[PDB]
Amino acid sequence: GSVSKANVPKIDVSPLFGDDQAAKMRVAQQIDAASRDTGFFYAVNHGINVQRLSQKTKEFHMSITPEEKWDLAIRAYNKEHQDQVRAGYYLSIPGKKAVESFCYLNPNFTPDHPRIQAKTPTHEVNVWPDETKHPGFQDFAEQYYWDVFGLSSALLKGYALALGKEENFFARHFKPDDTLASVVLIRYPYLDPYPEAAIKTAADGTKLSFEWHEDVSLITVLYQSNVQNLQVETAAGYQDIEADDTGYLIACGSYMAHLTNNYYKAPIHRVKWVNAERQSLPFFVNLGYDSVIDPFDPREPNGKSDREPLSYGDYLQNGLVSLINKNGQT
Ligand SMILES: CC(C)[C@@H](NC(=O)[C@H](CS)NC(=O)CCC[C@H](N)C(=O)O)C(=O)O
Ligand SMILES: [Fe+3]
Repeated sequence: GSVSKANVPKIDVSPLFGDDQAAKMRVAQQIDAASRDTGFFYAVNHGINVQRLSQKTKEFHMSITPEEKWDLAIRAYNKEHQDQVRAGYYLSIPGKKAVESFCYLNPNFTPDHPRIQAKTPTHEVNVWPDETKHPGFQDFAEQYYWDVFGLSSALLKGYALALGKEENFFARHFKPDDTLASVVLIRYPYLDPYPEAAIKTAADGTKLSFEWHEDVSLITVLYQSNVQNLQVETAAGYQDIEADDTGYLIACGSYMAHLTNNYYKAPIHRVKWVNAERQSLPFFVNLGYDSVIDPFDPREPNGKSDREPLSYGDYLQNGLVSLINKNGQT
């Protein structure tokens, strides 16, 4: 009853920022190979200062007070905030729930933005702590949104080429003026004693902090500190994903699986319980509310797929609710 380790290749993605088309195809091949195996790879040579990301996130997590958390809380924790379904603070519950997080959306979502004016679901105006109590936090967080947006746009070029498409096949739908992408700054704390109520037990006996799921995204671009915790499901059981706090862990979400007829699966994964202070900082690569990509099937000579096109806004709204229903309010 031992646990094997997943093959998670490290892919130099730097050619995807350049104009060497053959080098980009060689990256795309590596993305294809990983996407057809266990679905995860580490993007290296990504150009983002992840040390600064981790340090600024830690300063925020470790200095925000319970008062500030109520003031930023999403609707699930504060009935006064009916407009915050996505963006805001996700409180821990001492003795019951260890995890806590802060989620923010496209900074271009302002009261002027037409989707906010129209009150379209999944669109919200970000909430932020007091600048003098958290100096430079909002500036860092907004800058990081566009830093990882740029990396994500390059990765989407790699995925498009990997599937035999022109490099903008996905990226053309990934735009700063309407992207529903989100950043979540998750704190997993060290706790002694650790609350038993915050630990789940999987069917195979493994103690978990978060149960199996597929990501609600096109792709997910994830930075985690150096504490091993993630597992990917394979036909022969769950395998450990090695940690690497210098790179980004990349995987497809269920929207990619939908449009490729599962040719690129959304890998099922879960979070092992580990009693260690650590960070989990995902960027969910979401398209626009009206974005639609025609499904295709790489396995078939003509690429035909009879799967219906799915509007991304419908997918996102339904998917986020379903993930809460199935795996709990985070
Ligand atoms: C690394 C992940 C597995 C992380 N969990 C997560 O990020 C989980 C599963 S992918 N994701 C979510 O709950 C979706 C949050 C969506 C966000 N509020 C939004 O409005 O866009 C963890 O560490 O728990
Ligand atoms: Fe996930």
